[PDB]
Amino acid sequence: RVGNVKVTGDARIRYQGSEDKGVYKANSKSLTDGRARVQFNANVNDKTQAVVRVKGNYEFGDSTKGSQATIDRAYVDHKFGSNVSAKAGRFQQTIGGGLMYDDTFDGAQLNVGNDKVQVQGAYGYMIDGAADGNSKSDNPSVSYVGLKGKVGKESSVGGFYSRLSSGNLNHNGVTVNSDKQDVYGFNADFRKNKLWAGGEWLKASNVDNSQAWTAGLGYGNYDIAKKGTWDVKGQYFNQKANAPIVSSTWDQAYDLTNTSNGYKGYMASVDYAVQDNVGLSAGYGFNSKDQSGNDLSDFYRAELNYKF
Amino acid sequence: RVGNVKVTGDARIRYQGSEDKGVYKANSKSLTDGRARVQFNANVNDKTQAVVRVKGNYEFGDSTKGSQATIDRAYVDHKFGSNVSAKAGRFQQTIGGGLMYDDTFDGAQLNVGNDKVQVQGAYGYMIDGAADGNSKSDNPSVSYVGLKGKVGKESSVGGFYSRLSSGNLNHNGVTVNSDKQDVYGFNADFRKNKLWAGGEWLKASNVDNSQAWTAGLGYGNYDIAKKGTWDVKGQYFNQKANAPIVSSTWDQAYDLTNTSNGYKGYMASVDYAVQDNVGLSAGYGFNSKDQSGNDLSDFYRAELNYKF
Amino acid sequence: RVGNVKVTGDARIRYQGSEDKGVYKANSKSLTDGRARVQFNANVNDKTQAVVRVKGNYEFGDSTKGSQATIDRAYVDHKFGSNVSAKAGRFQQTIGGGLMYDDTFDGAQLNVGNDKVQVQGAYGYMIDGAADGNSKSDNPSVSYVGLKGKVGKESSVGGFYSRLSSGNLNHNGVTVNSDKQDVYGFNADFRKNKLWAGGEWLKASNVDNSQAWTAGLGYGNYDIAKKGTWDVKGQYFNQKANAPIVSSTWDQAYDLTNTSNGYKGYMASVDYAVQDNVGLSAGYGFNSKDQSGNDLSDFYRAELNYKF
Repeated sequence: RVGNVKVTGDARIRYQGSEDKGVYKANSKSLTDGRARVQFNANVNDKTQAVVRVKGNYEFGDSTKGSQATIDRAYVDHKFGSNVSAKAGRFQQTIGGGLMYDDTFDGAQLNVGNDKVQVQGAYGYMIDGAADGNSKSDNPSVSYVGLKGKVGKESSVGGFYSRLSSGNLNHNGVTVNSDKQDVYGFNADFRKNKLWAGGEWLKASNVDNSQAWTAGLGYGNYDIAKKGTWDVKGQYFNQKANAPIVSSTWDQAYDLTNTSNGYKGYMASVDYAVQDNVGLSAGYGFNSKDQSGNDLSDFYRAELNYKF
Repeated sequence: RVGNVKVTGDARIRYQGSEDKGVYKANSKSLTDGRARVQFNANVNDKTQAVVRVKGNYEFGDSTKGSQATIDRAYVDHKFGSNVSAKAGRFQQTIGGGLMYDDTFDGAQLNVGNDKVQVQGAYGYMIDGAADGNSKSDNPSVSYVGLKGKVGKESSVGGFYSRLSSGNLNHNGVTVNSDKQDVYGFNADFRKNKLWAGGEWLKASNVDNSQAWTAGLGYGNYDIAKKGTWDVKGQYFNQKANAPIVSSTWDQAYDLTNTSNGYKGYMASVDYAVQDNVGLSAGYGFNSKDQSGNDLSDFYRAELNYKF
Repeated sequence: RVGNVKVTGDARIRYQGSEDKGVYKANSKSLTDGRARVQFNANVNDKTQAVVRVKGNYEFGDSTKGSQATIDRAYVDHKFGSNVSAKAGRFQQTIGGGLMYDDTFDGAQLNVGNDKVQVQGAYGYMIDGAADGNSKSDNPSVSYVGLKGKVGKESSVGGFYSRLSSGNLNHNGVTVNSDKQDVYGFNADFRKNKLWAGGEWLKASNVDNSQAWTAGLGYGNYDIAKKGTWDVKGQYFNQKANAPIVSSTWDQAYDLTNTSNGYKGYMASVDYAVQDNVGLSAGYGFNSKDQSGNDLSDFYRAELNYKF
């Protein structure tokens, strides 16, 4: 009865809030929602594997529509030896350290690794974030190349260079057409014992006021599979008005789709594995301001993550 | 290749009809449809489990839209010992004996059992029935507490008290805003040998003409997993105009969404397991009348249930 | 952890193009898309099985909407002995050799085989093709009976007779109501060693200019599960203006929904299994013309199929 497909997944019960209305839910300052994902990992052969993930989001109490299931991921991974790998279809792409974009991606990905230095090249389109709601003609294409070297036993540094074509992006709720963008950046990720010190800087060369950077300190040994593991970190975000932030890997409430004059503030988050494969995560963004000094709304998070 | 997720499901081919048009399908007196559900039961750890169910409904011959898959269930079950259990997310809630509501429920559920007496407390929102099509602000919240005691070896009696906040409910196809409702009720379920005698009574204290009750007799040993098992029962429904019937557990064609002056009539249903995990079910509602004596339309059912 | 359900599926990355715009994508002459399907094969009992398939289509770069998951197949298969089989629900029906229709089908199917001669009878509605977008009342019902005999060790010939009721079909993008149609046809499928020579002819007796036929030659031993297997074939299509072509089993770009005066041209396609359960398929339709001699647009195909 067993085949080549292995079924995994996760469940999440998340709470989001803010001191002002509209940050997470329209005309309100709170949002409680749940997520259920089921992933099918299939072994096509010894060197080829295919991953299909079905995802469903619902809001607690929202019965206007059902929780429609959408194919979040659909891609095939090829292992062309021991150092070369390739992806094609609908997968997850991390542009740089994830500050610019870490979300769904349609296209192809090429990997050339050496266990101490890694080269990744991706060509395709972004799906979520400011790239959401764009047709194929209106969606800018991303030609991304990235370098990642291991500076220590587990610390790593790297950089990237990306090229975005003309397309429509969501700027403060308004889709505007932008010219070509050449986005380059660098990142660092140091991890000594339990201490963590990471940072990332990115900028679009041709667009002014496009600089965005982040930096944070952490301490912990969090692992959702191990009970009792905990983590604490506090990171600072400084992104300008024209900084390309489509779907960031971090949990700040402000990106290109929500801000018209950039974002600048701190965020403290904690993690705790209450049980095995069960983790409690909380976050609190404070001192949120625009690049002109205008105060923004403080935001806070609390979610429960179940892994199976 | 095996993980923590076990895949189950069911399939149904159902036929519904009536002597008048509009009871089941608009502008017609018949409805043939099929249902396919796939459920993923996952063991997060020794004391935590998560259930995700994907459901798809289609009509025989309706090709206007595809059979969109919706996440019917998405919840996590915790076992806090041997007597305390907890649920959270999108699950199934039975308010009382199921006459008032037995369908999808967003919120949290707490269980305290003793193997002879059980206490269940739920807080959240109803999704299907008269609560369908309501946003989070317009969906009334349910604060439900229920008691269930075992009066015999397998017979049981119980009661419940529910509190519904202000919200919009579907009354005869029209969504009207209602004030707070305090719904209380009692039920009995006697099962001696093969004979079954059950009944339920519920009423909203502050709303007049809100009384609803049912009673039925049965005889059989139906079990879909066992071939040759059969069941027959005949039950009578008497629900008034303002009686809260959102999504009843029984198969009467008339509830709050379809009736403007209540429902009152009999219903005879039969069950038969033609094969293992295959069951043939039929039903026939007759003598359907309003609370004022106006005749309603007789309805009849026939479905095939496949379990896997 | 293992149950009665076995999980299979497939993934596809397809490219389609033409010399004229609108053949595959509106206002463009190209279309790159991907497909991911997950099928759940369940054993209800020793003689009953149920199949549920979840399907998701996405376009590379189209982020206007998510890849909604739809239940492509939902049906139950019964084995009433060793020669009689039955299907019910949403399955795949091949009307004749597949030239007229080979796609989703709602209804019931009966099979009576003898390992050398087979009789198949289906009653229901077509879902895809020219039958897409039709409600239950507007969808014509198909009463189909088919005969298939084995003329050689692996060659086979057969025929069919179909009866279509009044209903709406998509004719060149316009849904028109048509009277009853009695469609009959014959087919032949010869397979000697690696050579293949097949053909099919169909016609609606009461509709004029409803004749449609195809013929092709092939050579290969293609099997996606075996690496290195390859196939080549070239087939010719001659279908008239009123010929019923709802969802053909072949890959010609022109059918009843796209053509107003029929289709007539050649098509050469190749297959190659680059890896185990991975296959590369290409096609090229050329010399496309109408039944009046007006030139149509040449089309070409290229897809990658992954099986798991």
